[PDB]
Amino acid sequence: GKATDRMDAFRKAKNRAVHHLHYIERYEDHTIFHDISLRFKRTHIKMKKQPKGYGLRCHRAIITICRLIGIKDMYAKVSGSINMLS
Amino acid sequence: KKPTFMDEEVQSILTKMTGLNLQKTFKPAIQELKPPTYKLMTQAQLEEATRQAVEAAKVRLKMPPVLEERVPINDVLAEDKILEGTETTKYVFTDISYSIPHRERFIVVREPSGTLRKASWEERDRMIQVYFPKEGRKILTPIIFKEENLRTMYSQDRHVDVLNLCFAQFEPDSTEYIKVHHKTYEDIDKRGKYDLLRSTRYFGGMVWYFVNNKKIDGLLIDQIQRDLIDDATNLVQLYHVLHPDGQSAQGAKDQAAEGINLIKVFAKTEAQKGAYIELTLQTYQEALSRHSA
Amino acid sequence: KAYRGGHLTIRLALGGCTNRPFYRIVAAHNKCPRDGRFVEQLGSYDPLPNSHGEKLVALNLDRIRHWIGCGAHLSKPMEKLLGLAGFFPLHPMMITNAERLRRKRAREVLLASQK
Amino acid sequence: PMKGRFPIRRTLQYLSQGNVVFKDSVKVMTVNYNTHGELGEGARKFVFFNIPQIQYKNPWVQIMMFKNMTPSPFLRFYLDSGEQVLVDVETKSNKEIMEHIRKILGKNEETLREEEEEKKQLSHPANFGPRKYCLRECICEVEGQVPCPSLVPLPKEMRGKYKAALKA
Amino acid sequence: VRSSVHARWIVGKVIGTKMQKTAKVRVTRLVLDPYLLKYFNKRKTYFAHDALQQCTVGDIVLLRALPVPRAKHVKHELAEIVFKVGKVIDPVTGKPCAGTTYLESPLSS
RNA sequence: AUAGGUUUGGUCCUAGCCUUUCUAUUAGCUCUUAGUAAGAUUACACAUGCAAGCAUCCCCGUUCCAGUGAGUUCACCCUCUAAAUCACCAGAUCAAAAGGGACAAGCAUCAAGCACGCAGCAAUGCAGCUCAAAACGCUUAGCCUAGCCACACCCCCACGGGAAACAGCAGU
Ligand code: FES
Ligand SMILES: [Mg+2]
Ligand SMILES: [Mg+2]
Ligand SMILES: [Mg+2]
Ligand SMILES: [Mg+2]
Ligand SMILES: [Mg+2]
Ligand SMILES: [Mg+2]
Ligand SMILES: [Mg+2]
Repeated sequence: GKATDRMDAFRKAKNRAVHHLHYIERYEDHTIFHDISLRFKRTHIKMKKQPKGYGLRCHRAIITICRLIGIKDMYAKVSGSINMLS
Repeated sequence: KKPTFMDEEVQSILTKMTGLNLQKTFKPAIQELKPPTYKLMTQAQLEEATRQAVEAAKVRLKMPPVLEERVPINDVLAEDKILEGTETTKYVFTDISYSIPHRERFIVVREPSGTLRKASWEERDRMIQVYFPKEGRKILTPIIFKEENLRTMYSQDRHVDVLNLCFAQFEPDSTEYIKVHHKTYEDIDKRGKYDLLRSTRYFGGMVWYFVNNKKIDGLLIDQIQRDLIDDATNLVQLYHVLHPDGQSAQGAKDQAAEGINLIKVFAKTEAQKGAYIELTLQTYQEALSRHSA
Repeated sequence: KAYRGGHLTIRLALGGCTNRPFYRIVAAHNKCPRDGRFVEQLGSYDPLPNSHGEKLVALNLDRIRHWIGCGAHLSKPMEKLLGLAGFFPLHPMMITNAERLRRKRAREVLLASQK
Repeated sequence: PMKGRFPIRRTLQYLSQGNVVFKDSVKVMTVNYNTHGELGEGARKFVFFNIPQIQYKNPWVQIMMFKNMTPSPFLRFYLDSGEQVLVDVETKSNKEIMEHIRKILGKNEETLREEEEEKKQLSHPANFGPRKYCLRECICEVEGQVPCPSLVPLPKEMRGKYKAALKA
Repeated sequence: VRSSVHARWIVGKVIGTKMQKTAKVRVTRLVLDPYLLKYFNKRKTYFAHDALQQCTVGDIVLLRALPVPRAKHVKHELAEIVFKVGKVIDPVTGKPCAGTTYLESPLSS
């Protein structure tokens, strides 16, 4: 969201996001289906599938995104550049 | 002669009666969890894995042996009357040699009066736990085995849990083990919860107790209701085997008791609820005719 | 430490904490410290009565026999413990202390009666 | 990611999977193999994969290798008695070579279990000592026995500070 | 048998023979690097007594521990020339071989 | 690490520093009680008191225990075999000396060491041995803790000398 006013930026971003929704497949509706290793630009993400009740042991942004998605049990380690957008 | 609990025919009958519900046998334990591992299997591989799970379930279901109550120990090794009054506390000497079996270990007690007697069974188990701590056993007897707590467990319908705790805490021939198993069997019979022990290693023990006490009425009723006719026939045959001189056994010997006829004969003779048993058998016959043709 | 001389001894090494004595029966080289190295631990002894009024004693009888055969000596408290257990004859000092206690008790009984 | 092809070869979990533990007589193992030749592929892959496992399970056996020294690959075990066991390995897969060496010179599972029984004999449960060697540091840990003073204060009757007052 | 030398049997390569009746052998053992868990060759030098003086540089030799050292460093003795340098005889077939080439074809017998 | 702050007018990347966590010492401010654990900074110097007797004389012990970490790959495995225990014996146990192998950190601006090998019964002959896969060397450190190694005021040692010895407990 880009704007001179913070509330304008909030409105813009939270309105533009709903039109760009993904669908994230969740194993048993609580965790990812398998371990995920990726490197987007200079940011390495290593996500490990975890059993029920394990909780979200992830970077805080990942915790927020997982709560939004509907993921409750997962581990995640971020390495390299930790630029939030990346 | 009478057949022992460990006889081959008894084991076969009890194993068949217990059932082999894999789901119940391997119900997901509420324990520390690691992430699950996945395999890609053909139909043949899946069948082979299922059969291996069946073998594991049988090994796990291997029934505990039924042992008569252990005789109390009152042997005295030496009356050293000189020591009288030299102390005011028992000394409990345990042989902690690694190789000796726990039922051959020498656990003696030097009393304040100077007597050097063998340790009672309770002291034997206590010291063996102290010096060879077994998993799941506690030295001081857990309070769960008090009557009120046992009743709470029964009301919650945790008979399998009670039996597991009893087995872990006490020895098969222990007085407490015997009492708790009999109380659990009594509660299961009274409240008609026979299905709890099915597909568990304690069903055979429960059935053996019921047969020995000649109260198979409720178990047969439940089996007929659950249309376990083969199991009911096996149970009646086992009851006659363990009571050859019984009137029901004599009637079966006389007549052609070779099937549901066995259940009918037992309901007629030596069945305290014979009328109800035959009513349930009539209901099952109606069920059978409802799909025979 | 190259110990000049010495021999094995089955003795009671003291552990526990203050006011809570506890003993580990150790077949230890006699010159080694009481709580120091030991060849083998042959059992335990709890001098304080438990809730059941017992003074638990564990004796690895097989290993004790093995070490006696190998030539280990026996500290006086261990000899007394074995005598109480019946593994050995009652120690002469155990018997004599019992007799002395009986005589002292008789004297005190006489004094109490003469009242 | 771990460097090198098949990094699994450099994990203790993998090096512990070796099932071959040689008899005490085996002292040297020389592996002659060819770096080329479709018949020497079995020996090549055996050297690549299983040699680490064999060496890890047998830390005292000198394992040596020799590339392209003879027309055909082969193993040669020099034993303590002076005997030399030549094992031709041409046309055999690495798994076949491992099985063959296990059969002819490996220790049987029963002997390995006997050694494990000897090992477990050491850790006597009833012994009391530091957690490194014993399951319990003191009898206080056993329930029913008088608890450690550091957690549950002893009665003034038992404490020696007041036994002294009673002495006075 | 009851020899005081640690290594009863060893196999190595002769790297020098400038001493009288003695061959210098380079014995390499696989050693596990604790961090990488990779196995690396670690090489050590042994002096092996050789009465025949037949050992030649580059030969692969087998050394048997002497009962006791016969010199400060001469603990082992040559017991067999496993692979004579350039005169290798394929142990499997028994024919002489140069590298991966049969000098005498095994079919010759 | 579940990370966070910080380079710029601004963004991305790389990177250093720092924050958050857990211990231990010291200091500042502050403090009621009971149980338990632990306790000089220093291998500098020491007043004082005590710490080794037993026992029918001989013997035995005072080499142990306790102490410190100055020094430092004498500690671990195998071979051999002393001393000691098994009332005398028996081989058993324990374990010296000797032999073989293993065994800390940093510096390569410490790269050469300078005889560091072998053969022979000896005589004597050969000219070799170690080392960039770290020899030789300098600095640092007690260790791999049921405990182990080393030291015991210094001269490594201790005949001898310097000199008059708490690194035994309490204490200064
Ligand atoms: S640790 Fe048991 S008495 Fe203190
Ligand atoms: Mg403070
Ligand atoms: Mg120092
Ligand atoms: Mg410089
Ligand atoms: Mg000195
Ligand atoms: Mg001083
Ligand atoms: Mg002092
Ligand atoms: Mg001062």
